Amino acid sequence: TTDNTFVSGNCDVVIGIVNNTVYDPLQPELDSFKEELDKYFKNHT
Amino acid sequence: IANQFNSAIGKIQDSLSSTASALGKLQDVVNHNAQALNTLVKQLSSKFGAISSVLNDILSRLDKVEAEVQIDRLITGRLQSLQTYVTQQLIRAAEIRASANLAATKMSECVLGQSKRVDFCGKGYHLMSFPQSAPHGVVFLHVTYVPAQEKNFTTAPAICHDGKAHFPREGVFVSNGTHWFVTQRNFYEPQIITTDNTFVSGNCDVVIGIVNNTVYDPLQPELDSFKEELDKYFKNHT
Amino acid sequence: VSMTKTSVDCTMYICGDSTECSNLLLQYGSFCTQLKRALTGIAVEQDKNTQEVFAQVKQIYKTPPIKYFGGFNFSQILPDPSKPSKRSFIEDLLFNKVTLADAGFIKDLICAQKFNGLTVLPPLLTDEMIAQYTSALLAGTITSGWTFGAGAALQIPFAMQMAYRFNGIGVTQNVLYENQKLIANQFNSAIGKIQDSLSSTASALGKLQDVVNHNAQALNTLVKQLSSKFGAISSVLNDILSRLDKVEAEVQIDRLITGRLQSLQTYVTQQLIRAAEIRASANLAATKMSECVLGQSKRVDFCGKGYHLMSFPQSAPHGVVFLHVTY
Amino acid sequence: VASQSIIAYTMSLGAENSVAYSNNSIAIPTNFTISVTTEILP
Ligand SMILES: *[C@@H]1O[C@H](CO)[C@@H](O[C@@H]2O[C@H](CO)[C@@H](O[C@H]3O[C@H](CO)[C@@H](O)[C@H](O)[C@@H]3O)[C@H](O)[C@H]2NC(C)=O)[C@H](O)[C@H]1NC(C)=O
Ligand SMILES: *[C@@H]1O[C@H](CO)[C@@H](O[C@@H]2O[C@H](CO)[C@@H](O[C@H]3O[C@H](CO)[C@@H](O)[C@H](O)[C@@H]3O)[C@H](O)[C@H]2NC(C)=O)[C@H](O)[C@H]1NC(C)=O
Ligand SMILES: *[C@@H]1O[C@H](CO)[C@@H](O[C@@H]2O[C@H](CO)[C@@H](O[C@H]3O[C@H](CO)[C@@H](O)[C@H](O)[C@@H]3O)[C@H](O)[C@H]2NC(C)=O)[C@H](O)[C@H]1NC(C)=O
Ligand SMILES: *[C@@H]1O[C@H](CO)[C@@H](O[C@@H]2O[C@H](CO)[C@@H](O[C@H]3O[C@H](CO)[C@@H](O)[C@H](O)[C@@H]3O)[C@H](O)[C@H]2NC(C)=O)[C@H](O)[C@H]1NC(C)=O
Ligand SMILES: *[C@@H]1O[C@H](CO)[C@@H](O[C@@H]2O[C@H](CO)[C@@H](O[C@H]3O[C@H](CO)[C@@H](O)[C@H](O)[C@@H]3O)[C@H](O)[C@H]2NC(C)=O)[C@H](O)[C@H]1NC(C)=O
Ligand SMILES: *[C@@H]1O[C@H](CO)[C@@H](O[C@@H]2O[C@H](CO)[C@@H](O[C@H]3O[C@H](CO)[C@@H](O)[C@H](O)[C@@H]3O)[C@H](O)[C@H]2NC(C)=O)[C@H](O)[C@H]1NC(C)=O
Ligand SMILES: *[C@@H]1O[C@H](CO[C@@H]2O[C@@H](C)[C@@H](O)[C@@H](O)[C@@H]2O)[C@@H](O[C@@H]2O[C@H](CO)[C@@H](O)[C@H](O)[C@H]2NC(C)=O)[C@H](O)[C@H]1NC(C)=O
Ligand SMILES: *[C@@H]1O[C@H](CO)[C@@H](O)[C@H](O)[C@H]1NC(C)=O
Ligand SMILES: *[C@@H]1O[C@H](CO)[C@@H](O)[C@H](O)[C@H]1NC(C)=O
Ligand SMILES: *[C@@H]1O[C@H](CO)[C@@H](O)[C@H](O)[C@H]1NC(C)=O
Repeated sequence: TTDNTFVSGNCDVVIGIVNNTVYDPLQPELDSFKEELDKYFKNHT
Repeated sequence: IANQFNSAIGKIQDSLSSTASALGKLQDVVNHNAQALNTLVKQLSSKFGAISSVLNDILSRLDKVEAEVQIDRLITGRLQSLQTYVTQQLIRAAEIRASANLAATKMSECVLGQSKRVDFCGKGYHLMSFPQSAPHGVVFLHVTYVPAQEKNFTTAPAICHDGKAHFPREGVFVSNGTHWFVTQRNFYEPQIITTDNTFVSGNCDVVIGIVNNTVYDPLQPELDSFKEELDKYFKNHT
Repeated sequence: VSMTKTSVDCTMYICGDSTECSNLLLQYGSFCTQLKRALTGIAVEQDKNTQEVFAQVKQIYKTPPIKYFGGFNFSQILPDPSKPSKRSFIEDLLFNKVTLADAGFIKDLICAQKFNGLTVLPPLLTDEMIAQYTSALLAGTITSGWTFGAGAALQIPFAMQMAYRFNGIGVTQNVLYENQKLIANQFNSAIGKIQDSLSSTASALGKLQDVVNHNAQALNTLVKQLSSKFGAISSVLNDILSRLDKVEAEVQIDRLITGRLQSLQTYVTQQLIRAAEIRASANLAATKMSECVLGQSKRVDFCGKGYHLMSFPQSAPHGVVFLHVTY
Repeated sequence: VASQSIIAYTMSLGAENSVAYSNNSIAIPTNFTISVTTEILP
């Protein structure tokens, strides 16, 4: 996650860096708040 | 960091190829044991008041009764010479042990570990050490991070924002003269002051030398972006 | 940290102005070179112990003309520039509390020791040079924290240095800033009690006085041993030579040579044993200098009782005093 | 002309330095040196 890790620089200076996804605990809340937001827009129509 | 280390190991060879006096602490042990045995052989030429040093000459010239009082003069002196040598060697054995107990402690704490003890594992912040055997001893090649190329910054113990006072979770506050950052304490690496790099306590009056600067929330922007996402959908709904 | 350097000589101690005994003494061989070498090996080591305790800094650091350090009042441990001997206030106490039998400078029991060839040698570093090393260690500590041990001396404000220390003992730095004035007053009133403790307490420098007294007692005992007969008719050498014939007089002197040479081997063995416990203490003091002055220690009780924050060195005759500061 | 002889002197303890201390001044290292050093023990 973004809370297990800290960011620094970009992926070209570090020898042996590997590509993996890093999770953001904020997305779930935002993603859910966005389906909830859509449902309100549809329901309003 | 690798090139520095490789260049520094280069200088160890150059130093050890250029002089003998570097290993003086090990040579001195050979020299003190050798001298002391040479002195103890020399001390056989002493008479201690006998008619001769050479024991057989007494047994050639004299006869048992008046020979005994000469041989006894040499026994008394030579036994004292041994009792001196054994005392000096016991006092040296204690000095060498204290050094072996230190070297075993350096082996355990500087080779098998990493040391927080200042100046124990070389002159710097201790990374690691490599043992190397020598005649009658050990050499440690101590590897240390030494900080370099410092520059002056203005600093503050705390940052004031919303009447709340902030302090670094790790690091120190610094300014170039116009902007304020958090940096780690041992290497200049500035970052924007945020609620992730700092913690709040109290309010902006109890602390001497507090400075006013903004503290950024990484949350606000994405929350405001979602608000422009929300709004755009309301506009479109009209 | 060190003891008095001494030197002696068989030529004078065993028989002053006595060629006849000087010729009898040659029959005993190398012992006098061993004794002289052994005492020289102790004497060179006292400089080494002093240099390993105090000469840990490479530069003589100095405090700025403005002596404000977050409200912490170092004025009684920093040097007094009005004095000829530039020590601190507390260092002055230490020099007056431990008396020195002999300084060993150009020329009482001090005289009579010398009369019999026993000499006291001066230390390499003067008490001014020890005050300069100590005030450099202290100026580095109060203006740059531990950083001058690791590399260049890097400045930091003293209250921010004390905040780093608080973090080292596991107290969050916000606490220090909230109680700064309290913490400074606690420290300033604690330094106020060091002076009264040292001034009022007769036995406080006991471990330094004891070393001075054992050096004085060992030379007094050695010079007293010249009056012993050791089974001879007299302890006075020209008395023997006047009253007895060459054959008899020689053996009487021999007894005196054998006895006196025993008094020297005893003194030099006692000195070689006493030198080993001083070195052990000097190595401990050099470790305490590196780990309590040039750093902050996680080692329990090594830098005084409590959680260690910082320590300040102060020189004393033949030693070092550490003022350990603890939470 | 110059020639060699035995000089005697009061020994220097180290170079003079005055630390640039201030109420709100900090020095921070912008780089490092890795240093390798011998220690020799009997
Ligand atoms: C980790 O992921 C990186 C991003 O996907 C990836 O970098 C990508 O590498 C490829 C191949 O080197 C590049 O592909 C392009 O290469 C040149 C342009 O430089 C073009 O001629 C090619 O046709 C192709 O378009 C990507 O541009 C590059 N992407 C980025 C963002 O750098 C790494 O290779 C991945 N690492 C591993 C170990 O899988
Ligand atoms: C102290 O450090 C500051 C941070 O690096 C620095 O401010 C930065 O200055 C640069 C210009 O050299 C700005 O760069 C911007 O320049 C134009 C201005 O509109 C933009 O269009 C560019 O896209 C670019 O963003 C930085 O934005 C600016 N940083 C901040 C946070 O404003 C100071 O100049 C330094 N001060 C001293 C005395 O050295
Ligand atoms: C950091 O910012 C603080 C607020 O942004 C600021 O506090 C402000 O200080 C001024 C002056 O002390 C106050 O102004 C009041 O002063 C008297 C009454 O005491 C009146 O003459 C004025 O008209 C006004 O009422 C502000 O009220 C005060 N603001 C707050 C929110 O407390 C600090 O002074 C700033 N610190 C630095 C170093 O710039
Ligand atoms: C740091 O502590 C110092 C000692 O605790 C203190 O120095 C002391 O200051 C007081 C008041 O100035 C002196 O008291 C004398 O004051 C005048 C000076 O002539 C006399 O007329 C008085 O009768 C009284 O004797 C102390 O003598 C003096 N102590 C010493 C050892 O000099 C400093 O002021 C403190 N520093 C700070 C910044 O607070
Ligand atoms: C933590 O301990 C502190 C002492 O180590 C203590 O500070 C002490 O507070 C008392 C009063 O609370 C002060 O007593 C004096 O206060 C005024 C003078 O301003 C007088 O009216 C009183 O009669 C008395 O003389 C002490 O002087 C003060 N001690 C110090 C060294 O500052 C804190 O209060 C304690 N904190 C907590 C939370 O308990
Ligand atoms: C941190 O300190 C490093 C040295 O300890 C330094 O690396 C050194 O950089 C210089 C140039 O800045 C190099 O010198 C060579 O540079 C080029 C070749 O790249 C030539 O034009 C020069 O004439 C010279 O040959 C050193 O070789 C190099 N040292 C090492 C060990 O690599 C870093 O640059 C410093 N970092 C910062 C951020 O200042
Ligand atoms: C840090 O700065 C001090 C001097 O203070 C500076 O004053 C201005 C010039 C400006 O740069 C401010 O930001 C600083 O606070 C330096 O100390 C001086 O060094 C020069 C040599 O360059 C010397 O001639 C002066 O005598 C010094 N003055 C004092 C009071 O010590 C110091 O060197 C700077 N630190 C570094 C690492 O460069
Ligand atoms: C859904 O629409 C109704 C009107 O049909 C409205 O009263 C209600 O508040 C809306 N609620 C939600 C969950 O969108
Ligand atoms: C507006 O809302 C409709 C659904 O009612 C959606 O299909 C369309 O993409 C929206 N347009 C924009 C610009 O968001
Ligand atoms: C720092 O501030 C204190 C308190 O105002 C002041 O006494 C002191 O002189 C200041 N120090 C410097 C170096 O300006």
